[PDB]
Amino acid sequence: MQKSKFRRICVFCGSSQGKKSSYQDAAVDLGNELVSRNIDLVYGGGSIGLMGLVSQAVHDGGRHVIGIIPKTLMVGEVRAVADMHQRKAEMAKHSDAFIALPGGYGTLEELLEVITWAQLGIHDKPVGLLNVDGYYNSLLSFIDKAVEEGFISPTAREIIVSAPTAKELVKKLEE
Amino acid sequence: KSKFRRICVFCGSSQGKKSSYQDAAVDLGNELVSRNIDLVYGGGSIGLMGLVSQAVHDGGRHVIGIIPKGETVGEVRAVADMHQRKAEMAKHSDAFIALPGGYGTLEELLEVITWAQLGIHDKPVGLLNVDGYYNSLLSFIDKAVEEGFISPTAREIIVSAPTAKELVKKLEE
Ligand SMILES: [Mg+2]
Repeated sequence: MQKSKFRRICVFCGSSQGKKSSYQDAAVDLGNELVSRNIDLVYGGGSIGLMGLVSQAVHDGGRHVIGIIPKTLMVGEVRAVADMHQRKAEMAKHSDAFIALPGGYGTLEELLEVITWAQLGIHDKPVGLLNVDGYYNSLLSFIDKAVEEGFISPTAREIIVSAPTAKELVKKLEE
Repeated sequence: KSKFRRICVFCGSSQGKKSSYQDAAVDLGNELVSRNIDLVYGGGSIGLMGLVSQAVHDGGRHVIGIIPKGETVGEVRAVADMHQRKAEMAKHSDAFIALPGGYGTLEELLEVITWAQLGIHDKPVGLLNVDGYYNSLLSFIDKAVEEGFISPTAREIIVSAPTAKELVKKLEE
């Protein structure tokens, strides 16, 4: 009955699978959730870890997947671009919102960049965390500390949309 | 003598609510000066960024502020966008320190960490963890390690200490 306001969502996520099967479930559920909403996927190009799970899910479901990789390291369209900065820029340019699954330093750096850009008014695209089994709880508490100490405004804290499942998170992103 | 010619300091463009964070910014500024280290920073004169760069300049060391596109002390470098800015800050620096800050400080810190993890540089990366300000962030990285997303080896990229003196001491390594 309602049309999603997103054509494409950019998903940042671990190149590792993680220790808990809940992580892998969440990556598949996110893929299936995008498919159910007629949203295509933009991602950083893995076939391994959670990156491989969300992309394969979206592909299997019949939607299009765009993976964007630096031209050095070599389902769906593969785009190889000059460098890591051009990769992030292209991922951002072609997406209408951003979702982070659990992941390591790389996922976190990508997520913090798009949040900062929203804070600076560079873009207005929704940014959400798929907070499976409280993976991001200490990150969220760190942001609370930053709000309490006056380094982040209560409004800028609200840039991060968070939910424990894909269905809930995508609902919150539509707004 | 320091092994570092320049340290890049990431820090809040806000001054924060606690006097301890502002005194840490000054103390770090004075630490760099005392060890003959020059400063690279994100530019401007506001927040902790203003406090560290003023202390370094006033102490007679060189300051380079790298900005995209208040006033910047020392040498000002204006670059095309925020990607070039972070690239330039990393290229021209020998170690990195994050004071307390918000999203911008975190964004910059995490990219430096990722680049070290990817083998792009091996410059020391330090957190000036004033009054446990970064405790929750460190708990998150530990969770990431426990759940298999960051190796115990890559967790060691992050050096932490509660004061400027102790931190620069650990970075010298
Ligand atoms: Mg090293």
